[PDB]
Amino acid sequence: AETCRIEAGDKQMTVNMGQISSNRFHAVGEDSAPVPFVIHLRECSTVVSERVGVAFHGVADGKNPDVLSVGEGPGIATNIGVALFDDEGNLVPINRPPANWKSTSLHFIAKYRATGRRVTGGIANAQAWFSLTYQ
Amino acid sequence: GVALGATRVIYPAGQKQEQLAVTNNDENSTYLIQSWVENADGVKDGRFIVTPPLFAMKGKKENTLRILDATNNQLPQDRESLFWMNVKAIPSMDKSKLTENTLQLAIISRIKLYYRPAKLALPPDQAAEKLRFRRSANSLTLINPTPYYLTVTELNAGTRVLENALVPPMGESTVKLPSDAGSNITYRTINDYGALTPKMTGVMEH
Repeated sequence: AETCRIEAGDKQMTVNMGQISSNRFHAVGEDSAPVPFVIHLRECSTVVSERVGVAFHGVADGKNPDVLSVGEGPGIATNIGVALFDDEGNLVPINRPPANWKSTSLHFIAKYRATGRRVTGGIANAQAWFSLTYQ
Repeated sequence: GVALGATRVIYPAGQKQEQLAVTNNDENSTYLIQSWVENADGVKDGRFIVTPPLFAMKGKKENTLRILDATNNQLPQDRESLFWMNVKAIPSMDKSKLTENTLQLAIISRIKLYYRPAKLALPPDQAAEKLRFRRSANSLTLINPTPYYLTVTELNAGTRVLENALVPPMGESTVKLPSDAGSNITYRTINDYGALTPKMTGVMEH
């Protein structure tokens, strides 16, 4: 059997996160607006797509290991990470073992989550690997 | 988008290499393809070499990954050993930088790589029926007396579906039994070709 042909939103698999308004974050753990994205599992048997576990891997924020780091440097935002959620509002912590759900479209949500007391503005890009582990 | 030609690789001991197809079906997409093998714990493991380890797929095409045995014959000869084949597809198309912040994704497909000794006596297509079961009040243990990993799925106790289980060769795996689990066990497996095997009735140990 073939594995699933994985496609995202656009062909570049880039999720547009918008812009950071630093003065909107007031407490550690506060989340910005939801950014939905979908990952499609195409051209594979339901025998296969029903039996795949998924995980997000990346460099974690230095204060919150469950969310993605936006990096460091001049003009880079501080004290926020990129948090990932399933379509039921549950956090999907990064760098965890493959996880299963119970369809060939996985709907996720990305948000900026405050990881420190005083958030500062700037560019807030993140990178992740979406891994599918086949049974 | 990128797919692999199989959902597992059976590596026959003694072969210099094993092939795995990788395809892109989209004329308007280009990917970098990066491949490597991990051990059962997910740690990159040099005992298998993948060539080419990194290459470009521009548009619609099929390519062949070659997995090379570099174990120096050190793996067990009486049972399969479990590795993970990893194929990363990096979208490599000329995008344009926006004012927008972005979350950039890449995809990794991970499939089992079973190193299979030569000259095993029991045929692979007779392994699934050898599974046995041991039952307590709150748990069910699966017993695999064969040299092959068994990927057990659609495991039912009465009407209650249980967790899937990977049962190691000459080993055991345990799953939880909910309160309403019935006494009639049935199961299937995923075979060498990624297919579901026939529904079988679970036989209790001894």
